[PDB]
Amino acid sequence: APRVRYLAGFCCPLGGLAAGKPRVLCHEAEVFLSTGSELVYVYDQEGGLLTAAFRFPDQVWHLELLAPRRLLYALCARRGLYCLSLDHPSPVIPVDPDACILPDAALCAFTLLDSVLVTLVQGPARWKMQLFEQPCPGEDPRPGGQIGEVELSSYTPHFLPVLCSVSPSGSSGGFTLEDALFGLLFGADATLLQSPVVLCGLPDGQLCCVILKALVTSRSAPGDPNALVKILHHLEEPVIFIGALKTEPQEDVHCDCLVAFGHHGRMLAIKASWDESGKLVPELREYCLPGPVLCAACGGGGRVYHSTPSDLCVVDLSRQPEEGPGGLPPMLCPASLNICSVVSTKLLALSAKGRLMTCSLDMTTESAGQKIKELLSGIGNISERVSFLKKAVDQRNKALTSLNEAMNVSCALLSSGTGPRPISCTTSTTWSRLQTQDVLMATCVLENSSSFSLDQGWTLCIQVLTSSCALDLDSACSAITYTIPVDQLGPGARREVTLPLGPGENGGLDLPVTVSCTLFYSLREVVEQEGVCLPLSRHTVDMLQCLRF
Amino acid sequence: PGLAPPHTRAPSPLGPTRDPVATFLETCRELPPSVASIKVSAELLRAALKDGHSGVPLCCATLQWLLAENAAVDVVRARALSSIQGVAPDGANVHLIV
Amino acid sequence: MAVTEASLLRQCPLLLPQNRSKTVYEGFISAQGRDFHLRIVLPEDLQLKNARLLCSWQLRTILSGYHRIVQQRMQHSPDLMSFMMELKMLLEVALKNRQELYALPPPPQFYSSLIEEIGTLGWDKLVYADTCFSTIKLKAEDASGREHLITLKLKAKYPAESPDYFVDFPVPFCASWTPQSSLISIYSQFLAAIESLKAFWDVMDEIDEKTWVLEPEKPPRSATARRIALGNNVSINIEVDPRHPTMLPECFFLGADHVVKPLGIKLSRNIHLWDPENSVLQNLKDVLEIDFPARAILEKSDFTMDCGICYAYQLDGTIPDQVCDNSQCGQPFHQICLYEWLRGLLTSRQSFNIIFGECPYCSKPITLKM
Amino acid sequence: MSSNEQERLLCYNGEVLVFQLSKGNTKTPILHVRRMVFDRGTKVFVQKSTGFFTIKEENSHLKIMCCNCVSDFRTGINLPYIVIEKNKKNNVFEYFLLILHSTNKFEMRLSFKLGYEMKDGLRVLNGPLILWRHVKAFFFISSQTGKVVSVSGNFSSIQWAGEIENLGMVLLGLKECCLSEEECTSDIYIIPPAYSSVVTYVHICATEILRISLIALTRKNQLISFQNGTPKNVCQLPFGDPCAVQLMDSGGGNLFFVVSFISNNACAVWKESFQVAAKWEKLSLVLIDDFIGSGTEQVLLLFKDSLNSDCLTSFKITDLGKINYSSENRYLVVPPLETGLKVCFSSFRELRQHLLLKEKIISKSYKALINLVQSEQLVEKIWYRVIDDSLVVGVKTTSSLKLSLNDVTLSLLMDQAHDSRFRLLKCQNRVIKLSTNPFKKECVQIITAVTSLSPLLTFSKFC
Amino acid sequence: EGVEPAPWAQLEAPARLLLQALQAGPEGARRGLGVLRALGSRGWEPFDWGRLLEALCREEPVVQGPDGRLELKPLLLRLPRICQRNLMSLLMAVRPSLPESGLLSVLQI
Ligand SMILES: [Zn+2]
Ligand SMILES: [Zn+2]
Repeated sequence: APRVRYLAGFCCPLGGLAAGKPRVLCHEAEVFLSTGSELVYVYDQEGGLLTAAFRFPDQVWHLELLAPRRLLYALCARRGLYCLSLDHPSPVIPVDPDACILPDAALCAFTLLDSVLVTLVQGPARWKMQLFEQPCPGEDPRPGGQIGEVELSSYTPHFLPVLCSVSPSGSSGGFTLEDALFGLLFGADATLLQSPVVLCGLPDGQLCCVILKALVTSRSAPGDPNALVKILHHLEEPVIFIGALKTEPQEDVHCDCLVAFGHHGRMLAIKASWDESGKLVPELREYCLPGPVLCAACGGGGRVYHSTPSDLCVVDLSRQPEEGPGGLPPMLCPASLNICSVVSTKLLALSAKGRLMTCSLDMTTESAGQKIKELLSGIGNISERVSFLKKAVDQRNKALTSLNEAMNVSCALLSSGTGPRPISCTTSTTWSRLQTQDVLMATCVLENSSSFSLDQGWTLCIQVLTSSCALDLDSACSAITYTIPVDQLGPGARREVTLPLGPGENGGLDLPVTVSCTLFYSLREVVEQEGVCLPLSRHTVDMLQCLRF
Repeated sequence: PGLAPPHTRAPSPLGPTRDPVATFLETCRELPPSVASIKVSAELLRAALKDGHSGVPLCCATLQWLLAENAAVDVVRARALSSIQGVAPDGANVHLIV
Repeated sequence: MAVTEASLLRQCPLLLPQNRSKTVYEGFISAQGRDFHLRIVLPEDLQLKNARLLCSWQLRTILSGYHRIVQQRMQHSPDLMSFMMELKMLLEVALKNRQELYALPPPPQFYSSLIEEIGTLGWDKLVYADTCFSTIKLKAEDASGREHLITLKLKAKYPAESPDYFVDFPVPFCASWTPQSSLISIYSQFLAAIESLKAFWDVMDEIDEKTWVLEPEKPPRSATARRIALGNNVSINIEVDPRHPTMLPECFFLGADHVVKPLGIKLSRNIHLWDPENSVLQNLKDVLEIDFPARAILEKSDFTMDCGICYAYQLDGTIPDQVCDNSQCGQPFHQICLYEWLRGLLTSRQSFNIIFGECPYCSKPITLKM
Repeated sequence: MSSNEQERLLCYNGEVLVFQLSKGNTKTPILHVRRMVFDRGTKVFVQKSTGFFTIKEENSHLKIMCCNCVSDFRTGINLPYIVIEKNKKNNVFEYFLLILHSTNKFEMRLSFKLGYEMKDGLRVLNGPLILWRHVKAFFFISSQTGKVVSVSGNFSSIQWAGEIENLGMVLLGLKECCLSEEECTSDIYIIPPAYSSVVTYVHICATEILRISLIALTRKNQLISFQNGTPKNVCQLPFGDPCAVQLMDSGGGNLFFVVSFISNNACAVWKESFQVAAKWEKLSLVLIDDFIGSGTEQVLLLFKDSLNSDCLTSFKITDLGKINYSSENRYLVVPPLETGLKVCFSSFRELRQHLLLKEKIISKSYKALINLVQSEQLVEKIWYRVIDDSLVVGVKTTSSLKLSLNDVTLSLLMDQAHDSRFRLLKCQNRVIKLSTNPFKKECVQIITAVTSLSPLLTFSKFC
Repeated sequence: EGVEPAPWAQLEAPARLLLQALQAGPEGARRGLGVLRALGSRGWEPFDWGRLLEALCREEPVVQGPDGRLELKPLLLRLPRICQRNLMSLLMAVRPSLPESGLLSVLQI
């Protein structure tokens, strides 16, 4: 019973495959794959050998499939939009540009509904949605002539945008919502015309919807953006997946729940309430999962398989409404990005090492003794790491306590105690004798009055400014400065430093001398580039201290 | 420093750690108290000692004479302890009893 | 310390004031080697009558239920320091109660040592182990061939402290635990205590075999009492002393006042003839000067037909009439006892002359019509 | 091992290939593939498929050497390769490359027919690209091209080889030099020429803009990281003479490095704490792949051929976690243990998250400290020079700071982490005004400090 | 506002019944013995005293004294005052078959 099988392998750049771009889709028994390269592959899933590969030019960015017409639409990056019959009369086959249809060459994303081919094309700064026919009878696979356009005025620019169809019940690759929700989000217009709706999440973050029936325009009738495109919610961060879920499960499933998903892991869920006033209300939830999210999908019954960079995790909304917090167990598979979920639950993924794999989720004698042995070895293995992490925690804890002391000292010094007595520093002038000449020395005493211990990370900086006036000619020393490490200090203790102030040249001292102490606290030492300084004090020597009689 | 007059909180010097060239050499290439004593006759030391002062007979004046050149002898003259503790010029501690 | 300048540092080290005016604290708060996230906000002034206090979902599930106390403390507490002292205490309590969900043993010592020790005992012994591995239960045999079980409950630190030993037998079991001791040690003490009480067991085994014991039905091994039936609709209950089983028991009589009296008289006359060298039965038979029935009725024992609240027949003319609607209970009651009981319970609701509630014994819907 | 009778092994997509030149009787030795997979019931390797390939001549001196998975450039499919050497004892050596397909069929790509036997770091790389040397001359033969090439540059060893992004194929042979293998010949933030003397094996990990983060390991049996030329987190290894490193992933957040040694032993170090979680002795082979089917890698260790005359027996498979396999009632205790494993694992995952939370709070409170005391750049930029035995540091100001109105000073502050002891440290400050082409017109005020060096080069270093 | 749940609410039902029984005044004690025999009679012939004697010490919070003062009372002091005096009476009556560690914790209270 191997829960994960490996099917085939692909060329992976160092540092892993790219997020966003690579995609996996599955037909009845085929699986179609793109890896963010010039290639698109087809795997017969019985024995996972590749039937056929398709070399396009330039980086397939998104795929879709039509089962009834048996076609495969793809988006080349800077070129347009290709089409391939799956019969398609080395196993590699390069595509001739005969297959190109609407080469718009600026189109960033596209999706499909029944008879329509909604696309979305980067112009200049403002991106613009378009909408095409697509001929229902099996003919030359054509777009047809453009029914409509719009301008997504809100968007002014790596991350491709995303599109989702949200048709209602009664009226297709997308998701069919239920009527109460449909009515909550898109209103009476959409309800009554029984119009599909298109949700575009853009790399900007905000996620805008546009009603299709409302989107018919012409050169005599241009589509008005401020009327026609509207904006559900402003996620701060780029958008990765939009879906819908059957919570309360108690193919055409009348979904009930709306899911959006940020890159950085703001999930957002919406559901219909009709609560508390006899009125329909919306249920917003901005959950916050961890991680950069890489891909997402939807599985039977409110489960949402997503893939952080660490592992393939999973979240359940299925059961007040949905969920107070989202709490989300891994399933012990690697960073799979590009996840797809067929229901029977048996999901298909591409491992960021670049592998294709089909994850299929769900006594005796003395051999029992071997089992015991294995489990005991296991627990011994893991315990030693749990050990390691506790010690780590102890260090970061130590840090916080230290930092705390710092913040308490800091706050005490800037406060006005009405008596400056967390830390004090007197200076005092004297006279000594060196070789022949009397020298003038400043003692700088540091005294701790308050309880707070200055442990490692603090350092005294004293600065001796010989005079305060700047001349035509810059002197050879406007000021000297000294700095000493203060270590542990402790409470009530005292440290002393003596400084020369006194004539090393000419026997000439001009007085006022200003001796200024300050303290610097360094974040790094306990573990923009920063610190803080704090103003202890400033003593002036005014000649009267330099007399000796 | 401990027996000193002021009894003021001075940091202990703890002279420099082995050599800043030693440090260089470690990085670039990576116990009982010792005692000595003498005895001497009280008769010799008496005719040899004081004549001078009060002089509690031997133990205190002997140490005063031993430290007559040290700057902190007058304190021991006052306090009369016949025994003392202090720090070195190089940083080690030294306790001298008589 | 007294003032909230060093005392707050010392008593909640991992609460860091963000703002210069110390108004917003953020960080962690400690309890039983576990740090919980916590973020606090005061007003412009130092009044807690209004303040914000947010927590991680870790901390709220654990302060589940006490929400109203904490909410109250926010309004009642004078200083922040005392509010934190109280909330750490409170948190300790909420953790110590639901100690089931919150723990982690030290595997390197624990799981291996316990399995080594169960191997030292012998795997013939062990009969049960809990998924949390906290409770285990072992078995032993008498020389007579009787099984006696022992439950231990183990802490996070097994070898360090004593494990709580629970055993059936009626004298208090005493187990000299050392830090050096292990399961073999306490098990040897248990076998010693078993062999001590052998005689009491022999007594009760002989009684339950050769006599219709009545109301310790399927009696435990703790049980000292044996309501023996004799003749018809009269019984003698008999309590035995474990240290001195063969010695004279406490015995007296329930049943018909006219039948029992001559029996009490005959007992009085023969009590000097008691002898603790024979058996209890072999002494009682010649003391009360009668024989017993060996299970005169096995099917229709005295099914207790008493109130199951007041334990009396004939409460004030009334009979046990109101019964349980249950095959497994079938317990009669009285109107009065069962009315005063149901009017008490919180679950019960009263229609006009009817009260619906739970049967005291089995907690099933029972109806009482006054 | 490399002989006719003797095998070589390989791991391809959660299974194990056994290539053997079986000298077969009518016939010359045949290349045989067994393809073997791990049952999980029976705790053995069972044969799931076979394949054979006849080499065309009754000529001796066939030899397996060099075999891994590569990625063919036509498709984008990894496949097993195998390099035969063919010697007719003519002083001519053929050197086939075979690539074996999903169908259990082989596909030659290169014949390549050299004259002298090769004896050096033979190393296959992505676009099936053989690459070897004799006397400090590197040669490579792509399968795309078909033609032999010499490397224009001149290198001693070829420490790393593989597709760095946007540079096609590449070599690191001298740690400055970083070739292309299209246009033969940035060396700025690769590991130092200081370490270049001891580095024996490298293995790049990730790339940004360039800037690569990279592990290495050395002759002193060390193991070191680098993030843009920043030797973080050195480790040390018990055993000697290291050959190679692989990487292993194993699960949620755990990374190991499996390090192999010449002495037929190997170790695993747990990233996040460059330590040793396990060491082994013995070992015909080591392989790293997901063997189990659990969706995390494991490591498979083969123990010496002393045991039996049969291969893939005497194995051991070990995540170094929950998964561990190898070659009187008791049942009631087990599910307590199984639950004990799962509580332990969950407790692990919660500690890690908890730890992250602690770091986030420490950062938050640094920034809070900084903002509590307190935009326009008051200072351009910093520079320092050493004159003889003095250090001078100076800083060039901007318009906003007017030395007419503000006396300014500067100070230097040593990291106390180095300075276990405390001297003072002194600095003299000059202001320097120079007028710029007075012959509006820019003055230049800069502000400078001077100090002794030799007091600060106690620890070979300082910050 | 003034609804109070019974403080024995959360215990194994048998203990709940015992403590419910003892509530009923001075003939409260006698009743207890009938309860213990009427649980010897049912499927769980032994009665797990060790758990009741743990649960009797477990603490919860109360607010007594001035208006605001948080205090921690074990169960034994929190359940109704005639239940206390008839509990301890029924433990006096059945002391021999009790584990001493628990008993002592109770006396400690
Ligand atoms: Zn009654
Ligand atoms: Zn009932």
